[PDB]
Amino acid sequence: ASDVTVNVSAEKQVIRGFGGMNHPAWAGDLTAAQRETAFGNGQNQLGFSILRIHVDENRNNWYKEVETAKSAVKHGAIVFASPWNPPSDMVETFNRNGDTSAKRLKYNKYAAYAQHLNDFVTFMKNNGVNLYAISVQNEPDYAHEWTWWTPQEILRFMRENAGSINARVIAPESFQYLKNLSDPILNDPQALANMDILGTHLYGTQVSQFPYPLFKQKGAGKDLWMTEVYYPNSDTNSADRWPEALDVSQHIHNAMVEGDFQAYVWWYIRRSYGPMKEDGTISKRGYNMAHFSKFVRPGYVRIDATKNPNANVYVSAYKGDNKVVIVAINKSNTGVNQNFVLQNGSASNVSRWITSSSSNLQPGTNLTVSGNHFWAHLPAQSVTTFVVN
Ligand SMILES: O=C(O)[C@H]1O[C@H](O)[C@H](O)[C@@H](O)[C@@H]1O
Ligand SMILES: N[C@H](Cc1c[nH]c[nH+]1)C(=O)O
Repeated sequence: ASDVTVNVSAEKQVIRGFGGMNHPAWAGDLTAAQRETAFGNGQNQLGFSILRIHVDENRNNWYKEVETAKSAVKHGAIVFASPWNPPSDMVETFNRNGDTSAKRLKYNKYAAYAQHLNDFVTFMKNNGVNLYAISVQNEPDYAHEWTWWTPQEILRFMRENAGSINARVIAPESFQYLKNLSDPILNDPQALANMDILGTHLYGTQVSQFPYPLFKQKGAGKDLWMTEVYYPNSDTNSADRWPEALDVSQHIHNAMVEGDFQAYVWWYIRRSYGPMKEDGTISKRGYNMAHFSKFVRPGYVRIDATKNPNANVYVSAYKGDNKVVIVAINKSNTGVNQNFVLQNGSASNVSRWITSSSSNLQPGTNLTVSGNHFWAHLPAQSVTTFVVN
């Protein structure tokens, strides 16, 4: 096999959190019990530390977001918001390559759109939810069923109107991390100054497209968030399939390590293909997320670790709060013995949780670190989260 070397001193991105979407209008609100399951970090709870909500088109609907958002804040979660459409009175039809049903924001309602976003921020404040951030537009480059924005229109808004929104601003939320939508923001000093978080989705995105050299070059002091996805699919009642659900944790691993993302946010929280089943229990996909969310808390910084030490073995590591967390995924049908070497860190005890066939985030045997390393076995088709004290 191999060593896995974990360098406690080689710091990467600061983690903001993991979570999912709540959408009362389309999916139905979480119940009081489901809120606890979603945002508490006790036994059989997801420990989600981010909640995404939508900015409704009609401002009389806004009240519907309050209850679940207050519950998230109550649990320590940050809340952010994404809009699908501006209010109808701000929307026009136009000719987007032959298509004439296509909708966009009216060139004279940009200021009015910003004010609508600001008013939503103020509304949530008054109901006791300090929004961490707000998005310009969800998926402006795949808006068949909502509102299109071109790179240049996005640019104009970012230069001109984003500065007026009294919160952190997320842009542009491309459906597939298409760099063309985000490149103009990065190359423009004024629009860049009004961007606080570069947000993206990863639908159809290949792992070779996860990295972003231009962001590394220009995005100093800016966050990078993965604001929506489901993976590997939305097949009905798929959320317990094993070993398929193990793809979720592999996906998060890739976003963390290849994409350097600071937030990872699933689509609908409760859903037959989601982290939480319609009966209110955590699915195998949910336990794959929990292997991060419950242990990599906000403020933790990713650290360097041998990322692929064996065929089908994937490792990422994080530190925070006198702990080092290691997430080790085995996608093979062979159990592997792994030696974990800790550089620049003293440690004694290691606890662990395993998800595998017939076990959900279930405690394994404690291990001892002696001479800066410890051996541990990674079962076939499993994800283990180690916590090093
Ligand atoms: O992880 C496990 O269960 C076991 O496998 C490792 O290979 C290690 O050598 C053992 O000491 C440990 O108890
Ligand atoms: N508490 C810090 C790291 C941290 C954890 N959570 C936020 N910050 C430390 O290790 O001293």
